[PDB]
Parts: sequence; structure tokens; C-alpha cells
Amino acid sequence: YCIIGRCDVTDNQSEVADKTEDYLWLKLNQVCFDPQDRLTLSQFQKQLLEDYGESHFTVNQQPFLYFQVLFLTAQFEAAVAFLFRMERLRCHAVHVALVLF
Amino acid sequence: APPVRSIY
Repeated sequence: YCIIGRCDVTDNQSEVADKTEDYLWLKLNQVCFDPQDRLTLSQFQKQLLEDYGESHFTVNQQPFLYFQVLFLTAQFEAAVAFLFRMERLRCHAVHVALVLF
Repeated sequence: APPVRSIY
């Protein structure tokens, strides 16, 4: 219902969206464009990394999980710098920067 | 309260 109506943005529907990708997909189907019970890409993209930074998404020591969160929200610079710090994934982060360049 | 469990 609230995937069709883009409502109840605060309720993460955790009963059915238990994975991270299920959350991203749940919200990107809820973002809106031009006051209550409404979320926009700017709020969502900022809300995610500002409040729930790397710390929240890298506790499982899985780096790509956070990268996908930033890249699939149009925050390409964040995801590039972030992934560029993983000494094992420097190569990959430089190139995804070149492509964007 | 988003989960941190990656789709595996």
C-alpha cells in the first residue's frame, strides 16, 4: 500500500524489508519531488550517511554494502572516497572515479 | 532503523 502510495516513510516495513537492498528499494519507491509524511532524495541521501554513517553500514566488515548505499543514492563522490580508503579496493575506487570523470 | 545485513 505505501509502496504504491509512497506513505509511512518512517515505517521501514522491517517485517518484509529485512535486507539492506530491500530498504533502499523500499525508500526509493517512497521518495517524492515537490510537507508531512514525505521524503525527498536530498533528505534521504543526506539522512542516510549523516545520521547512519560508515559506522552503521560497516559493522559487519562488508565494504561494498556501504558503497552500494552511496552509489545507488547518487552520492558518487562519497562512495568513491569511501571505497578509495579500503587498501584492498583502491584500484576499483579510482576507476569508478575515472568513469564518472 | 535500516538493517545492515547484505543480501547474500
